[PDB]
Amino acid sequence: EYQRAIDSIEECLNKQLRLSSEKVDQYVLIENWTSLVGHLKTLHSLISNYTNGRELQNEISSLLKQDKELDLQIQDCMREMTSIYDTHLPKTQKVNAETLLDYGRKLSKFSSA
Amino acid sequence: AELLSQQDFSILQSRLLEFLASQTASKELTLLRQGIRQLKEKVSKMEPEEMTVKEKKSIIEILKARIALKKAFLKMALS
Amino acid sequence: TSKLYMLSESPLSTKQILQTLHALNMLIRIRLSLYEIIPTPFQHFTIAN
Amino acid sequence: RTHNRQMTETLEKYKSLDFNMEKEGDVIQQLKSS
Amino acid sequence: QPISAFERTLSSKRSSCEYDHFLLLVEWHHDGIVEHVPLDDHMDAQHLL
Repeated sequence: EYQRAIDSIEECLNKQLRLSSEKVDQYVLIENWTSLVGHLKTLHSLISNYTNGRELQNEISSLLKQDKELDLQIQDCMREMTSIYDTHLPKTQKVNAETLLDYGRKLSKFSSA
Repeated sequence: AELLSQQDFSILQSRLLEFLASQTASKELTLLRQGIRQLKEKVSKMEPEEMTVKEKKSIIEILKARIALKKAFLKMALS
Repeated sequence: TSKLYMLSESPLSTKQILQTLHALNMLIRIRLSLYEIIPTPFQHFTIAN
Repeated sequence: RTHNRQMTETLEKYKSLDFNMEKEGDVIQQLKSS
Repeated sequence: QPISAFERTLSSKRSSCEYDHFLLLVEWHHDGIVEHVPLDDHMDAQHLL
């Protein structure tokens, strides 16, 4: 709607030039001015609206960044608690050396090339 | 020299006034026409970029509620 | 081929399998808290038994 | 040993032990409100 | 249903808009027109008709 307001401003201007060139009639001309003034007021209210919404939205970006940072802080704390508690799955006779040694030496020829 | 701020609006209005007071051909009018040209190109470069300004306010507030609750919970665990 | 065709001994400690379950649930909590993507309708979850 | 000491100390840092936590969740909601 | 531009900004991490999501809906055709009709989740087909 911006270009429509501004185009209207332009048009009011050129129409005013046209009026002054042709002849002076107080009414026509002052009405032209006050229409132009109304369109200027709508233009302004609209642009102050846009700058307002934009600065609010930048505020949004800063605040969103703040939320992301806080999310990452809770991340870090849970991460560190779960690291410390290392989670493991559960786990799925004594020997006399004599019988051991004899068995191993038996096996020595047969597991060897 | 491009930014679509309030200040360049007030620039426009002052140009208009100065034209009116100046009034075959006009050096003040041609300055005015340069100005409206500039604003026209500034609005042509313009992009709509719209999400609801009311919604904008609401999400500012509920987000701020988020943040306050975040700090509350964090300081809660640290204690 | 052993590991694929291997089969464990048939006893399963039921106290063990509870402790597996605890560690498993607990491990889904781990995952989910640091799982990247939850859909917002899923945002409330229960880590069951 | 090192793991157990680390676990005791990390457990003591964060210790906020409680039951029937719903009461503490809503208490925390009205605390955040104020 | 396309995601709200504002829904997308709010959405973050666990609450995610990134899920592909859609609704069920009805539009009754009329000679030369079409109208979208809200659908109660508890709507008998007779009741709708």
